Formats: sequence, structure tokens, C-alpha cells
Amino acid sequence: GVRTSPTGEKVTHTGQAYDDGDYRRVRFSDRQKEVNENFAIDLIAEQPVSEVGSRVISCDGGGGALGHPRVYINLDKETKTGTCGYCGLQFRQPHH
Amino acid sequence: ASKVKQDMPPPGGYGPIDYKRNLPRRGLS
Amino acid sequence: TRPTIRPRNDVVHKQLSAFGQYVAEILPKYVQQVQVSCFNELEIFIHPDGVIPVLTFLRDHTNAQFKSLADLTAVDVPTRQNRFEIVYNLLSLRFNSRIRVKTYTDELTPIESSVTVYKAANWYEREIWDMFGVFFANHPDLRRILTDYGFEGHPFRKDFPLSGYVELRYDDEVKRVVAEPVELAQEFRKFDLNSPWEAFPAYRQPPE
Amino acid sequence: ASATRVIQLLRNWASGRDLQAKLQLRYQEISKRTQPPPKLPVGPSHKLSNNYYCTR
Amino acid sequence: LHHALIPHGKGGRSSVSGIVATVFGATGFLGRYVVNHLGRMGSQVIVPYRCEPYDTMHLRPMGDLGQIIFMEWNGKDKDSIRKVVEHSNVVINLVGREWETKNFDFEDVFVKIPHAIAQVSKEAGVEKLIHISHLNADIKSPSRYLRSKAVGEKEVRAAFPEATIIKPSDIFGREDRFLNYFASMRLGKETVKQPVYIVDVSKGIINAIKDPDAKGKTFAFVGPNRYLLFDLVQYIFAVAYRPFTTRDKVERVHMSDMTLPHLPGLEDLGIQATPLELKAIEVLRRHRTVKPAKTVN
Amino acid sequence: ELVQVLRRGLQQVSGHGGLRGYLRVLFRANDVRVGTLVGEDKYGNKYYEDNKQFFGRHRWVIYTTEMNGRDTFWDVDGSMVPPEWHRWLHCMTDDPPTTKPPTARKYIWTNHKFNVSGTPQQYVPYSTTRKKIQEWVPPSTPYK
Amino acid sequence: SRGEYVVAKLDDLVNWARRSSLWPMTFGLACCAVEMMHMAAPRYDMDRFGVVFRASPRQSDVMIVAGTLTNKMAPALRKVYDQMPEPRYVVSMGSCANGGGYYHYSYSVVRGCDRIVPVDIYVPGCPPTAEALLYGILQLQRKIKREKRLRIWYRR
Amino acid sequence: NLTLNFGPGVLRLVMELSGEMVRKCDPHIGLLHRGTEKLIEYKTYLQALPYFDRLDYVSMMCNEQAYSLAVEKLLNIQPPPRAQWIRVLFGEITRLLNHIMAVTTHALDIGAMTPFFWMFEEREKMFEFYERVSGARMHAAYIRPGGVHQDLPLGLLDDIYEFSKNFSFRIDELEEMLTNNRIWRNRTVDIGVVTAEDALNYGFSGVMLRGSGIQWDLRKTQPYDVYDQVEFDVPIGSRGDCYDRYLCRVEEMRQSLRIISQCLNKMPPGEIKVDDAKVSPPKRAEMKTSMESLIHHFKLYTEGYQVPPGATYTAIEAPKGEFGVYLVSDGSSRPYRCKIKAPGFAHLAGLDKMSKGHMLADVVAIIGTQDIVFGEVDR
Amino acid sequence: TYKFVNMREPSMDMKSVTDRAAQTLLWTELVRGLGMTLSYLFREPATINYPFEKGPLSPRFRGEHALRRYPSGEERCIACKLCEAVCPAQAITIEAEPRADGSRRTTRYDIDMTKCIYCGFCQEACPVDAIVEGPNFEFSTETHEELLYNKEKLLNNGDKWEAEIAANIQADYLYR
Amino acid sequence: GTSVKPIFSRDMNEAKRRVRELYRAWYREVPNTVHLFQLDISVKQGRDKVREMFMKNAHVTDPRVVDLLVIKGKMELEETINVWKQRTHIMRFFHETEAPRPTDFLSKFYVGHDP
Amino acid sequence: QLIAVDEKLDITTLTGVPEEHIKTRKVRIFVPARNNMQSGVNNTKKWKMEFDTRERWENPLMG
Ligand SMILES: CCCCCCCCCCCCCCCCC[C@@H](O)O[C@H](CO[C@H](O)CCCCCCCCCCCCCCC)COP(=O)(O)OCC[N+](C)(C)C
Ligand SMILES: NC(=O)C1=CN([C@@H]2O[C@H](COP(=O)(O)OP(=O)(O)OC[C@H]3O[C@@H](n4cnc5c(N)ncnc54)[C@H](OP(=O)(O)O)[C@@H]3O)[C@@H](O)[C@H]2O)C=CC1
Ligand code: SF4
Ligand code: SF4
Ligand code: SF4
Ligand SMILES: [Zn+2]
Repeated sequence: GVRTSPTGEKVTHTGQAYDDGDYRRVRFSDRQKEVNENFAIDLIAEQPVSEVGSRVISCDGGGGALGHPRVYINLDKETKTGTCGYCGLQFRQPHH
Repeated sequence: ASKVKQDMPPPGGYGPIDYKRNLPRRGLS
Repeated sequence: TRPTIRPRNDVVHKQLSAFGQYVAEILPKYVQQVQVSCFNELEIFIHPDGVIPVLTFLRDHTNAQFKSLADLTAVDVPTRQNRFEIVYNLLSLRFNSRIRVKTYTDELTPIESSVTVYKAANWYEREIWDMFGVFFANHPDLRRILTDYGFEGHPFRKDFPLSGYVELRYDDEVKRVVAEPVELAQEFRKFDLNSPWEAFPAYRQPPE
Repeated sequence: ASATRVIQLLRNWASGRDLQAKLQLRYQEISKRTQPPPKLPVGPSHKLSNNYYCTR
Repeated sequence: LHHALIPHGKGGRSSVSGIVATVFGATGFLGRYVVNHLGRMGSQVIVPYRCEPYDTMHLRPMGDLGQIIFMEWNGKDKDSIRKVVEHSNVVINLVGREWETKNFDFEDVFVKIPHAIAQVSKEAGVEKLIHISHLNADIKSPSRYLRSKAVGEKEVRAAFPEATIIKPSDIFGREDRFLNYFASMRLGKETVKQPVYIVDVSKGIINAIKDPDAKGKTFAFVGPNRYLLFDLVQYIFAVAYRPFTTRDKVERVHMSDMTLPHLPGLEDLGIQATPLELKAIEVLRRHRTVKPAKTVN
Repeated sequence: ELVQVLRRGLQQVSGHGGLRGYLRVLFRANDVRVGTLVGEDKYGNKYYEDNKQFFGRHRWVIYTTEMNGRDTFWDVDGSMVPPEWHRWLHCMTDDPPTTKPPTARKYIWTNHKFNVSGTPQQYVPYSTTRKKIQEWVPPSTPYK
Repeated sequence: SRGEYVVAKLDDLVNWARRSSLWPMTFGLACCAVEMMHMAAPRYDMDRFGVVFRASPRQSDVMIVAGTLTNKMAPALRKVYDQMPEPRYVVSMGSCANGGGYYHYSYSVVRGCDRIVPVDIYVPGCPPTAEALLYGILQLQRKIKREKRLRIWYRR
Repeated sequence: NLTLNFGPGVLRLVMELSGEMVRKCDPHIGLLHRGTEKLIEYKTYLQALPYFDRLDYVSMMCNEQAYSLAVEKLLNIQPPPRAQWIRVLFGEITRLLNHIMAVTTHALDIGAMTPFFWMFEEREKMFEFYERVSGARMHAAYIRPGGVHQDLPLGLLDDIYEFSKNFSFRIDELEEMLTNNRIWRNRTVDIGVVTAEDALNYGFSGVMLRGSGIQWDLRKTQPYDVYDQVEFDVPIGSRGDCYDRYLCRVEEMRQSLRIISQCLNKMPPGEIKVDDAKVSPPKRAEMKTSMESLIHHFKLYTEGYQVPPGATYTAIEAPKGEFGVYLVSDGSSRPYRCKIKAPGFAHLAGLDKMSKGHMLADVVAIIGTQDIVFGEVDR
Repeated sequence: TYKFVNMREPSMDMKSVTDRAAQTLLWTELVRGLGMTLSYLFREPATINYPFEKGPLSPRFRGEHALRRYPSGEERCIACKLCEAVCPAQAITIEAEPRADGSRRTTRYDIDMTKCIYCGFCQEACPVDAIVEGPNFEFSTETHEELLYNKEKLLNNGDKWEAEIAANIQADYLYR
Repeated sequence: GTSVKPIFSRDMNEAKRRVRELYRAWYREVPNTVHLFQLDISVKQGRDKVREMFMKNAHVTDPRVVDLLVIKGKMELEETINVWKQRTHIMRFFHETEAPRPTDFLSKFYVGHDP
Repeated sequence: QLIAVDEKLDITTLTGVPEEHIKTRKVRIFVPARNNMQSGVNNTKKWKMEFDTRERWENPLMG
């Protein structure tokens, strides 16, 4: 989800953009500014929350040895969902 | 179930490999 | 001692210990210490005045005949009063053996040149002089061998900085290569890697 | 190698040996670029007991 | 001062000097020295070019990575001028041709292009403008060169009141058209010349950029000694060890250099002018295969 | 013998669609070998194989005459091959992307791009982090 | 008009001739020179492109810097570059020549050959493969094709 | 008696000649001095390994092996058997690469220049072997102080066998072009003659010894890895000149083929690095499933393993002679001192005495027969 | 065991001397070398037709670097700085902070390709397969600046080459 | 006390004599260096630079340091005479490209934080 | 055979260090303090010499 600066530059996923008074913008004249269009935060925000009938779930990111280190997530808190510290996937117990 | 599989020589080994110098004498006195 | 541990050889250990005691007995004027390491390497620590005698002995004695000079180099240890240690590695083909001879010096004490014992020493000594600033007396021609012409300092010293003091570029005003004080667009990143919790109890020093 | 019989004889006679027997260009006798997966055994320290690190 | 433009470092290649300079005519004689001086202290240089980039290749090693930016332009268009000077805080005009071309006569080169540069720079908020004219530029000159130089100087002053005007005499250097031109001939006694070294002019431009009080001033960059033409050419031929450009150059070289004592010079910018006797060998050694000319003070 | 070689030469002339295609391929790729077509690229590249040729010459690509925006009738380069055919063409695999295609991801480029150096589309480096130190802003009203 | 047409055609002819016979002199400083030699080996055969093997410095068109440039070596490289007749092109091959590489933070290494000479093509890799260097050479050919010396002269 | 400065792999040579004869020849080096030994002190042992690839860049895995052996000796561990067999196999392949380069470059400098292409095709095939095992064609970084980085791919041994069974004919074509040629013999026979005692005193090693009749080879007198389990012959010269050294190098190529055949037939199964996760990194699956494996991976790739304090001098029979390392450890994860011993250093130092009373055109032959690469000489 | 390379003494029999004289006067071995070159002229050359034909490579090949992501599109990098710590050339520069959703992510990930030695230590140090060395090797550049990669360039390289990268990793991960 | 091994000189006078010999040799060589390298400096300023480089070390009161300095200066002279240096090495003694650095307290205050 | 000189040792002129990196710097000699995040004391055994911190600035390209 890319945005645009008030000047006209694209804003990166890190939020970078030269301000109006910055001379460094001159590096982009007659050229382009390399920006990745796929924002990881928005892409991980679209994944559905998985439902599991257990208090503790395990996540390795999918693909077994091709994922991340296997971690265990506690789902006792009903206020929020459990989130993997590597992948960003979310888990919850079936409330109601 | 599955057994070990890695790069190994074939059973019976490989065929002899030539290494000696071979410069034949064409032949005329 | 299962398959991951390096096997040890007691026969070679005993033989090297015996030859070390033999050498020490023959030359007590110069030998200060003899050591055999656990991987069977014999080193002899000598006084600087005995560089030419000891080496000559080890080259010419019928029971040594260390005819090959494998390597000659120096090590810089700033914490010692005598800064530099000089290491000679010798190979004997008759007895299929190796030996190491160590001596020491500082920035102002000359070391005798061993080119008369081993011709191979010549360039090695030049390299030492180039990299550590150790002067060798009676060297046939001592001068720089690795550094640039007119280079100041000795870069293998510990207090010499990694990137030096000057860098080179081409200048179009004077139409030549010029040297300027060094400026790095990215400074070298110094890492603190040593952990607390000592690794090897066998090398622990007394708490003094 | 797709060389004619006359050319093969000429190159063999000029070289002084049989060249078709030992060609320096590679053909279908090399291994395939897709291979089955390996299994890759484990080492001797992969025991579940009698395997204290202080002994190795 | 816009924090990204605050000076940092020790004034070296990878330092930041706080100077963003657009140098028109950087591909010529004076331009290479100006760009080298700017880039050796870590300034950001924008080079407008109309020639082949191959002819600009010699300016690449003059700065650190990213510090030299080449952009295309043409003097007849104001949009290219605008996009070239948009982000600079100092603009230098070194544009000039010593002859007349079918697409650019003296009027376009010395009047219209400098006027457009000054107007666009003033519109874009450029803080400093430096313009080069000739020492002997006057309105009533018999030559169109100096006449157009004077008209362009007036129009640059009109467009940019805070512009710094630098007027120099014949410049002698390694790639000049004074000494090399006089050595390629292989009248006098009444023409007096006052030549100035190229490095002196480059340092003068740099110090004018750095001087805060040289805003609306006009400078005259001249050498230490005044020579008669005959003895100067005799000295040039002697240094080369050898026995002793259509119409405008002849008339400009036969005319005497004016004297303007009321104008500040190189010494007001903290520069000691280098005499020709120290650099004549450097310039003329390539023309080969001590008895310096008489001077009038 | 000689006659069989000449017959193969004329069959090469015929297998490129006649003299027009023969001259076209001869002047574009400096080669007139005929191989079996393995696959068609979405950008126009054609892929051929001939397992009777020796290793290294048994697979080749005839480039398209027009990629994303430029005429590539004469100006072709190795970076015009998309990654799947790039894997097949460098013999990192034995299987072309026709018999087994790559796994589909929504973040994979749907349009491949070649090397855009020396072009207004070239990459320009820049810092991606925010400003570290914030300056103090004076009040807009006078003190006296 | 015809005036621009003729200069365009002549410029195209001169560019074709210049890029169809590129004679390089190779500064074989370090291990990148091995891949340079592998590019001349029969598999790649640079000679088939019109690129002769080991041209003389007085008749060379492109300088290939292949290896680490030390401070002791830089004056010689500048001297050899200054000797070459125009047009001349420089190709930087390998990390050491490109920016210093593995020896970037060394007291005796020039941090990239572009401090000494202007560079036309940068070939990445430690070392670049012979195929990557061939790609760089073909890129230099396309760059030479892009240039326009007679059209600029006519317009100026 | 004039002076000539033959300057700019890259070498400067200052010589005094009287007529055609060479009276004095002083090499000036340092044009490729990169400060490798000082740079190594700022790296962990693993981080320092890839510099040995660039030391003698015609024989990469041999320098890798020498450094790995030194670190292994300091660590008091040993590689698994399969790793040792792989190491010796690739060391002999590397010897083949180096000898091809040396002989064909010698011939090209003399003026032959056809065998260069003929054998660089084979060199390209062995580069393919390097790339298939490590992903890189020359700067491989494959041999580590715990064994090797990765196991061989499933079809590599078959292709190595296929290559090695046709290489003897390529050597035979080389010999047909060079061995009995009267011009080559006149360029090489009785040129650069060195006696056995002078060679010993001047620090020569390898062929520079064996050409003079000295029966010495480090793989036979001080074997490392599995060398004592393979049989081969050591070629020995008789006149100590360039021609005998060329013959010796060709014969060592043949003996390398012999050793490679043996290595192919006796390759054993098992793991390829030491089963000691405090030295060799765990497998990726173990790293991603086990706590100890993750900790040891993290620590090995950030801090590195500590080496017990001590100093070793470890030497191997590299294709150019005795290649050695004096490695000093202070107990941390970074080496305190690393001195590299390169045989070309002593050989180039002896060039002056080897070229006494010869023509100017003979100095090129002596340089070629010394087998000099300046990456290892300058470091 | 040792062998003598040159230790043969020529026969003194009239026949041997006459054969050697015939060799000297008629140049027989030179003719033999000429025949070798002639035979080599008539065999097929080893040249491939670049760029229409390519050199064979392996799935292990180290080329241009890339940053990968999970199938959900979330990036794999979690800013552990292991690749930066292990890099022998100090070619990686990393800066990180908590993201707007509290995720551990990088704000700066730079690789200087003119310092990199392409050893592949970073991809073997990575615990989540984030940084990889891809298969591309044809990325020569006309300026030094375009070889200084920032995070956007590396993410774009990953999105460009993911298909081949995933196939190669699938082919080779059982050896890692 | 503090007995030390000599390098070349037993006391200060022998070291001074060696210094004078080295200075004589450099002074004799300067015009040849100026002519042979085709330098743009005069013989006068070359000899002035030689004198300045000698006076830089005029505070040394230790004979071992003095004759080590003399050994280094002889090495430099041998490098210059044999034309092992290039013009760039000779010209590096003059720093003609380095910008002047003010020793004034105010100027160093203005430029940065370096004392 | 022995000079028997009596003077303080000074090798400043032999080390090749530029003049302003001798009399302008200030070195610190200290035993480094234990990292408070950990309990191990093995890094508090030896003496360290370290120089005074100087200016660090931001590269205009790449930061
Ligand atoms: C008799 C009088 C002579 C006077 C002097 C004239 C000298 C001789 C003239 C003959 C020169 C021949 C030139 C023709 C060569 C063109 C080759 C053509 O095929 O190239 C193509 C087209 O290239 C250019 O676009 C063609 C421009 C060449 C000039 C066009 C017409 C100029 C003729 C005008 C002559 C008038 C001369 C007046 C002054 C004397 C693309 O090839 P290229 O891109 O490279 O390679 C890509 C590599 N691939 C194919 C393997 C992938
Ligand atoms: N004798 C002297 O040298 C002194 C110089 N003068 C003035 O000093 C200035 C610079 O001097 P100098 O360096 O010697 O002159 P040069 O001829 O060496 O270069 C002048 C610059 O202006 C550019 N230029 C010329 N014409 C045009 C045009 N029509 N459109 C765009 N750019 C153009 C040139 O670029 P390109 O090559 O691409 O055309 C060139 O880069 C000039 O204005 C000159 O008048 C002041 C006193 C005398
Ligand atoms: S760039 Fe890499 S491969 Fe080339 S010489 Fe330097 S270290 Fe070796
Ligand atoms: S490949 Fe090696 S040098 Fe390059 S970034 Fe990765 S670890 Fe660093
Ligand atoms: S790329 Fe991998 S190793 Fe590097 S910081 Fe990110 S997760 Fe860690
Ligand atoms: Zn997860």
C-alpha cells in the first residue's frame, strides 16, 4: 500500500521521503526512485485468523525445514490473538 | 522406512582409468 | 577418545623431548627454554646473541641436519618489554623432522642476519624489516620489499591502524596520483565478540 | 560426434590415434540435471544415551 | 541552513561542505578545474552537458560516490535550466564560445543564455550566482565578443542583483588558448598583456563562493606582471627551445588589457597571483623535442 | 558422404520457413541449426533443444524482436530471459516450465524486466531511514 | 533535411566499425585475470566477436582492470591509461577493482579503480564468471552503439 | 653494461645486462600486496578462511585445506573419513588445474599458445566440478576447519569419473606438441640449472627440489588426511633444469589422475563435518527444531568458536611447493597472528641466482618454470 | 616409490644414430606436431553461441542477492543481524525498529556489491531463509552507484526471481 | 646504567657525523632529482625541503634513534637515485593538493570539533 | 660494546605517525567494566588502551 509525498515522491514501507527543502531529491531527476510496491504489513494484515481447539499451538511458518524455527504460542488470553514472532500469523481459541 | 542415500561409487567400482604416457612410434627407419 | 577427537602420538612426543634436552645440553650458553606442544611440535627459546651459533649447529650437526629454512617471521606483542619475537621454522629431510627457534628484540636492538646460514633468509628479513621495523645487522641489502615507495610506518605492528593514514587518488589539476589523509565513507565496524565465561580451564592464569 | 567417415579417418591418421574413442566434447553420457532427493546420514554423536559431551 | 547542508568532516573527499553547485560550461577549460576544486572538499556538483557523455567522462573521478550528477540541457530551453538548478544553492556560469557558430552567435552565448540562467536561478531561489565576463568588456568595443560580454554582464546584473561578476584576462594554463595558441604559430611592441593563472581563477571562484561579503561585487582577476606582446611571445618561444580564430581573436589579442584599479582582485579573496615564469615550463614542455621577458609596471 | 551433408544443409534451409527465415535467423543469431521447439515465452522468446548436440549447445533461445518497450531485433542480451526459462536454459533443471510450472505467488512479478542500466529506469541508491535528531522550532510570536 | 540524415548514417557506420572491432588490453592484476583468460578459451571465444586476445597498449581500444589495484600499482595504471589513443574505454571487473572488495579496509589498497581512471562498465562478482564478463563486453558494445558524435557536432 | 626496467601477473624487474647476457636481475614486488595478514586479525577463523582462496588463486582448495588443517590441529579435533577423502579428491583435481595452468602459460610465454586453449577447455570442465560442489567456479570456500561445507550432489562422482577417463589423451596431445620438439628443448634444456644443495639452502620446495634429484614430497614423508591410503609415484629429475621440471609436472598430472581414480573407488559413506556442534554448525532442520542447535548456530555464526591458545606451523604439498601457515591463537575466536608461507616467495628470491650467465630470453623461461603467482608472493 | 622422468641413454648402434640423423635432417617430429594441429583443425570446436546458448550451472550457484518473503507476502527477515555479523567483507548494513504492528522488521538493509565477495555466508547464517544468493549473474552496470543496493532493490530482486529461487532451494535444501 | 647494544654509533658525535654525511649526499643529489624527474620545482626549494625534513627530527637525543633515522634516510636516497620512485612519490613531499589548515583557535572552532 | 646511555625512551620519530595524531590525542588506560547484562567476569581481566572519540558524520549517499 504505497502512498505519495506532498511533493510527489512515493513513500516507502519504511516511511522514507525527502522533504521539500532537501537537495538530495536531485539524484532522482531524469531517473526514478526504486520503491517496492508490496507492503508486508498490509499483506500480513489480510491473512485470516486461524481457529484451533487447543490452549497451545505450534508454528513453523509452513514448509517444514523451509520455514522458520518452530515456536509455541499460548492462547489463554481472550482479549487478543496469539501472533507468531517470525511469521506474523495469528491464532485464537474458538470464542463463543 | 527410507534408507541412507548419498553420492557413492557404483557396486563393483568404476572402470580402469588410463594414465600412462602413450606416444606411439609411427614407424620408418 | 571417540572419532571426533584428534589422536595423539606418544613416540614422536618422546623423541622430540629427547632431542630438545640434547640440544639444550649441547648449547647451554644460549638456550633458555625448550618446549614440546601436545600436537608434537618442538620449540627452543634462545637468547638473541645465539641466533648465528644455534642455527649453524642445527644446520651442520650430523645428528640434526636441519638443512631447510621453511619460514622466518615476527610477532608483535606490545605488552612485553621486548616487543617483537622472531620465529625460525626449520625442516630436516634426513630425519624427517621440524623444529622452531624463537628469540626476541625491541624497536632499537639489532638482530644478526642469518643469510650466511640460510640464503632463504634474505627476503624474509627484508619482509620483517618492512612490516615490523626490526633492523638486521650485516644484511647484504636491507630495504622495503612489500610496501609502496616512501611508505611511512610498519603496518604489521599492533598500534598501526588497519586502514593506515593516507589514501591515493588521481588529481587532474596537478595531473598525477596524490596521497591525502584517509577519509572513509563508511567506517569499519568494530565488533566486541569475546564472551565472558572463559572457555578453557586448563589455561587459567593465577588471579595474582 | 557427427563427423563423416572420411573426416574421421583423416583426423585419426593426422593425430596418430583413434579420436572417436575419447572425445573431449560431452554428450548424453553425463548425469541428468534433475536428481532424486538425498537422505544424508547422521554422525556418530547422534545417540540418545551414553553421549555426554564431556567424553567427546 | 537545512541540516542536510551543514558542513561535516575534515574538508576531504568524503566530507560534506554544504555546497550544492550547478556549473554551466563545466566541460571546458576552466570548468574542469572548478569542478575538481568543488569536488575535492566534498560538495555536490550538478554538471549540465550538451555534448557526448564521453566528453564528460574525465569529470567522473573528481568526486566521491554520488557527488557528481550529470544532466542533459540545452541553452534555448528554460525548462532544462530550471530542472538543472532546482536544488542548488550556488550557480556558476562558465558558458562561452570563442568563435561564432551557425546555431549560436555571440549574442546567444554571452547575453541570452546568461540572462536565462540568471532569471531561472532567481525564480528557483538560488542563493548565489557567479558569472564570468572579460576584463576588457566594454560597450564600445570594436569586437563583438567584448561588446556582447558587456551587454550580458549588464543583463545578468539586472536579473540577479546579488550576482558576483568575475572578470579575468587571458588565462594561461595547461589546456589554454593563450600559450598553446602562441606556440602553434610555427605584430607587437605596442600591446600589453596581463595574463592570469588558471588555478588562481579557480581558487578565486571558490573563495567568492565561500566569501559572504562578495555578493553584489565585481572582481577582476589579473596576473602580477604586465608584459609587452613582443617580449611575451619571445619568452614563450624561448621556453619551447624553438627559433623565433578567424578575425575576432586577432583583434582581441592585438588590443591592450585594460587597467581597473578600483575593482577588487585576487588579493581581496586571499590569493597570491602566480607569475607566468613558474608555469610556463609546465604548459610549454610538450612543445619541445631563465631569460624572462621584460615587464612594465 | 558429401551428398548427405548437402542434403542436411538444404533441409536446414527448408526448416526455417524458406530463404527469408533462413537469412533472418542467420543474421540475428549467427546460427542456422534446426531444433525441436520446447516452449513459447510470454514475451515472444522461443526455446529449442537438440539432444544430439554436445552439452552446452543442446539448448538455446531465439529472442523476441520486441520486448517491453524497445526494439530487440538486433539488440538482445541474456537478461531478457524470464526466471523459469532461465532455470531451464542454464541446465539447473531438466524440466522446462511447460511440463512443470513455477509455484504461483501474488507477489511475483507478472512482467519480467531486463537490465535497465544506462536508462531513465535505472536504480538510484538512497537512504531508507528517517532523520535521527529533531531540531527545536522557535515560537512564531515575538518576546517583546 | 539531408544534412542530419547523412550525419546520422555516418555516425551509425562509425559506431558499427568501432564496436565490431574492440581491441582490449587486459591489466591482469589478480584472480579475475583467470576468468578473463577463460573468456578467451574455446568455450566462449571472445575472438569470434571481433575482440582480439591481448592487444598492444598502443593500439588498444578498451582497458580491462581485472584484479586488486594497490597503491604501489596505481601510478603505472594511470600511465598506461594516459598512453592509449582515443576513443578509449575502461571496464572494471571484480569487487576489488569496483570498490576495493575484500581488501576495502586495507592500508595499501585503492578503494576502487574509479579513483584513478573513469570507468564505463562495472562487472560485479568475486570473480565474475567468464559469461558475466562477456555480458559486460556486449553491454559496452551496445553503449558504443548508443553514442552520437556526428549528430552532436552538427547540432553544435 | 646497461640497465633495463621491465615493469608493468604483474612484476617489475630491474636488470643489468652486458650485451645479451644477464649480469644482475632484481625483482621488485609489492604490486599486489593487499595486507592480508593484518586483515585476518580482524576476522573470526571462519571469516578468515576465504582469504586463503585468494592467496594462490590457481589452487584454491589446497590453500583451504592447509588453513583447515592448521585450525584443526589447534582445535584438537579431526574431520570425518568421508570429508578427508573428499578433500584429497578435490586436492588432486586442484593439482591438475594448477599444473595445466603452469605448463600452458609457460608454453604461451615461450610462444606455443595452442595447448593453452586445448587444456583450458578441460580447466572449464573442472571449474564446473567446483561450481557443482560449492556454487562458485574458483573462490569456492568449500573446505572448512571441520571438514567440508556440504556433501556431494547425487551425480557428481559419475561425471568426475567420465572426465578423468579421457584426460590422459589430452596430456598425450600436450606431450606430442611439446615434449620432443627441438625448439622447445632448445628453449628449456640446461636453462636455469640449480644444484641440490643450493636448492635446499635457498628454501626451494616441490618440483624445484625434485628436478635436482631430491627425493622429497610432503604427501609421502608427512602425510595428511587419507594420503597414506593411496599409492602413487613421485617423478624425480636428473639435470635440475627447466626441461626436467616440465617433465616432472606432466608426470605429476598423470599421478594425480591415478590418485583421483583411487579416490573415486574408495569414497566411504557417512557425515561430512565433525559431529561437534561447538565447532561445526548444525543442520538447518536441527537448527529449526532444537534449542541447543539454534543456540550453537547463533553463537558459531556471530562470535565463532574459541581456539585454545597456542602456535602451530602446518604445511602441505601444494601444487606449487610447500605451502605453510604459522597460526598463533590467544584463546579467543579471532586468530592473534597468521603468517602465510608461500613457496613462490623463495623461488622468486632465487631467481637472481638462477638467471646468472643467461640470455634475456631465458629469464622468461626461468620465471615460467618457477610457477609464480603474485597473490601468494605479496599477500 | 619414485620414477625417473629423464634417465634414458640413446643407443650407439649405427641404426640408432642414422635414425637420429634422419630426424635432425628431415624434421620428422616437427611434421608430427603439424599433423597434431591438422587433426585438431578437423574436429568440432567447443564454442557455444552466447547469448543464445548459456553455460551450465548448478542449483548451488551464487549470484545476485535477494530478500524473500513468506507465501502470505510477509517478509522473512526479522532483523537478527546474523548475516551482518558473519559477512567477511562487512558489506551488510542493517537498521531495525518495531513496526507499526509491533513486528520485528528492518528499516535499513544495505548490501554494497563492490565490497561483497559472493561467498554465500549470509544465506547459510540466516535462520529463516531471508537473504539468499540468487541465480542471476548478468547485472553489470554503467555506474558505481547502482551497485549499492538498499532494501527496496533487494525486495524487488526477490519479487523478480522468487520462482527460480524457490525451485533451486527446493532442489538443494536436503543437503543443507 | 642501562647498557644497550649499539646499532652503528657509540655516542652522539658519530651519529652527528653520519647525519652530516647523509645530508651532504642528499644536497648533492637534489639537482639531479629535479632534472631527471622533470619536476616543476626549483633546486632551491628542493634543498629547502631536504633541510626541513632534516630539521623535523632535530630534537632527538638518542644515538640509536638517530642512526635508525639515518638508515631510513639512506634507504630513501637509494630509492630516489635508482629511479625506483616515480614523479608522484617525489612530489608527495610537498602536499600541493592538501588544503591549508589554520592553527588559530577561532578557525578550528568555526570548522568543527577537532582541537 | 655497551653505550650505557641514560635517557627516557622515545620512538616517536620512527613510527611514521602523522604529527597531529601524536600530541593531540588522549589515550585512556583502564580495565573495562563488566557488561551489566551478564554475570561472567572473564572480560574484566586485562588492561585496555583506547583513543579519544572523534567526529562521525552521515554519508550523503546511502546514509
Ligand atoms: C568503395 C568506397 C568505400 C569508401 C569508405 C566506405 C567503407 C566501406 C563501406 C562498407 C561498410 C559495411 C557496413 C555494413 C555493416 C552493417 C552490419 C549489420 O548487419 O548490423 C546490423 C545493423 O547495425 C546497424 O544498425 C547498421 C548501421 C551501419 C551503417 C548503415 C548504412 C551506412 C552506409 C553509408 C556509406 C557512405 C560512406 C560515406 C563516407 C565515405 C546489426 O548488427 P549488430 O547490432 O552490430 O550485432 C548484433 C549482434 N547479434 C546480431 C549477434 C545479436
Ligand atoms: N581566455 C580565457 O580562457 C578566459 C575565459 N573567459 C570566459 O571564461 C568562460 C569559460 O572559459 P573557458 O573554459 O576557457 O571556455 P571553453 O571554450 O573551454 O568552454 C566553455 C563552455 O561553455 C560550453 N558551451 C559553449 N557554448 C555553448 C552553448 N552554445 N551551449 C551550451 N554550452 C556551451 C562548452 O561546452 P561544450 O564543449 O559541450 O560545447 C564549454 O563546456 C567563458 O564564458 C569565457 O568567455 C574570461 C576571460 C578569458
Ligand atoms: S575480485 Fe574477487 S576473484 Fe577477483 S581477484 Fe579480487 S578477490 Fe579474487
Ligand atoms: S555473499 Fe559473503 S560477502 Fe557477500 S554479503 Fe553475503 S556474507 Fe557478505
Ligand atoms: S536477512 Fe536473515 S540473517 Fe540477515 S538480519 Fe534478516 S533474518 Fe537475520
Ligand atoms: Zn510463524
